[PDB]
Amino acid sequence: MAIDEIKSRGYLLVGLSADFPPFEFVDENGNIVGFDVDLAKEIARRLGVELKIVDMTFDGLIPSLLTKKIDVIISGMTITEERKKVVAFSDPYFDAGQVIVVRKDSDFRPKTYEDLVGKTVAVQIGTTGDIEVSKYDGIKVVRFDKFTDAFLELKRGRADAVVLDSATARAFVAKNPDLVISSGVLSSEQYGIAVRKEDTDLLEFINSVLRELKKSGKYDVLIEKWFSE
Ligand SMILES: NC(=[NH2+])NCCC[C@H](N)C(=O)O
Repeated sequence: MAIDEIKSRGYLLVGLSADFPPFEFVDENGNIVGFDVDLAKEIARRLGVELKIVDMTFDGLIPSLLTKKIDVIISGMTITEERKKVVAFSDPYFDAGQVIVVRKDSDFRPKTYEDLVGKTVAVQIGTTGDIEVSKYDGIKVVRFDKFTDAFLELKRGRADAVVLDSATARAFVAKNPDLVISSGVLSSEQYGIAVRKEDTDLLEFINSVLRELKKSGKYDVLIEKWFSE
């Protein structure tokens, strides 16, 4: 069983892409930290095992999970019907939606995806933001592995906008006063922890930890920890 494999090796293998503050990011000490890293530590601790974070490209997470290189994905991942075809998700643990970020020193203030037609828009490959902008034939989409590359591209004027999730948009804009979020929230997404569909033992265990975190007040402590910059 899944729990048995974890306990046999002595550590939980968690996949994520650490370019997504405040969920998983590289801090001033060069350490991977964040809200999701803390969720990962709670799950591992409650299993009686150590934690191993496996950092990788975002679009590699699902295939890493299906190919059994990781036990679980905790990486700011939106629950979607398409992804539910191939993995299972925990109870939702956060709400977000896509927003559009542009340079402040420009007249351009897009409010919808249709406002991006005729523009060049940077996205992280494989995300819900990529999926949505990709629907609009007149958007010139530039896809990146890391949001740090997408913001560099935006800041230097090579792209007109970046489309990404609300909370991480706000985290990036807080550090970049040359940027602004021009749109409201364009989707209604929830984050989930992804596990293989056959690993219902692990899934149930993760749901129990989530429910306990909320009941105990520790979830609100974690929110305060990561959303009070
Ligand atoms: N750690 C990350 N880069 N996460 C990107 C998540 C973006 C979006 N919520 C999605 O599931 O597509």
